Amino acid sequence: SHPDLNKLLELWPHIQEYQDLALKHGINDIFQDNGGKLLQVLLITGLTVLPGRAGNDAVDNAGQEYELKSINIDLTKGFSTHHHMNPVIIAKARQVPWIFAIYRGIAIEAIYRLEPKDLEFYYDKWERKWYSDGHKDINNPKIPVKYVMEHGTKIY
Amino acid sequence: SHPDLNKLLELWPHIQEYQDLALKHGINDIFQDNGGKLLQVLLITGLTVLPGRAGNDAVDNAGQEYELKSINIDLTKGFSTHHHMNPVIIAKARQVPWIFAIYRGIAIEAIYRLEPKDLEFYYDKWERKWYSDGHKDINNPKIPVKYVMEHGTKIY
DNA sequence: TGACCAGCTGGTC
DNA sequence: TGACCAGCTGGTC
Repeated sequence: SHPDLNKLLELWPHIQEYQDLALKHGINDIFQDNGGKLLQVLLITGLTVLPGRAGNDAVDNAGQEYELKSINIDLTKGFSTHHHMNPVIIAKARQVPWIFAIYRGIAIEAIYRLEPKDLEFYYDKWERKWYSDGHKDINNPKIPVKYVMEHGTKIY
Repeated sequence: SHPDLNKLLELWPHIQEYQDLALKHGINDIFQDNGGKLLQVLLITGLTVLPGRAGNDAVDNAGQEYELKSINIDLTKGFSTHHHMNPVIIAKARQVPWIFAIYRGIAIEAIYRLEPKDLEFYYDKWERKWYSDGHKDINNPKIPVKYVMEHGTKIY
């Protein structure tokens, strides 16, 4: 074993407390799919993830659905979307507003909200390309951070 | 904001410490790709991650490469592999041994090691199907936890 | 930019 | 079991 293991065990009970808090709010694993980050976004905005959901999508008090995305700006400048983008995937996205959280490693920096109308620009681009390519799935096209900051409404 | 934000605020400094420890050992984000669990496996085994690596791969003091996988036994009983399994991916996997970490939530239970010879049973099953099926990719075929326990060497 | 490449897993009958 | 059904992202130019 490595020497740092002693530090790990010392921090552990606190990490378990975090996992417990996450469980209390519908998140089963803080170590996958940005789980530990999703929790922070939910408590700041007041949104909720329901049991039986399909991924990182949430609802507010009035029942409105939202798609949540996170980026680490210390590494990249474009938000990931789907590793197999096509019209069926886009169809799931079209009607709901998106919530974009910006992170500096682990420190939350800002949160933006974009409406479907502010995103049609990209849906049209991807759809237009999918056809041209002979119906080839697009491997993870990106949405630029600058675009989000310029067209969206800052809520944090 | 939810009243529980206050508790998150209390736990935060400890969470940042854990991310700092992970960063020192080559892990950029503890909340994705099982990063926070991977750190634990590395500290127990003494393995290290290679800068500019491809996935959760590590090496020992002699330069031997390993493939590391993790599973949450409370939720599921089959280890994930690759979302688009094919002969190209199988070629990579064939040369190295695999380390399998078993977890009950975030509590580590055991770690087993399988050699290329021990996995060949599955490699042939997959490769045959790919050739038979008309060269179509297999969507995340699983390796049962029972198989790992019965053909593996317990390391922890 | 955008366009090309790549990684980590849970759930079901 | 096997064979399906799905999710979350980073990285280079």
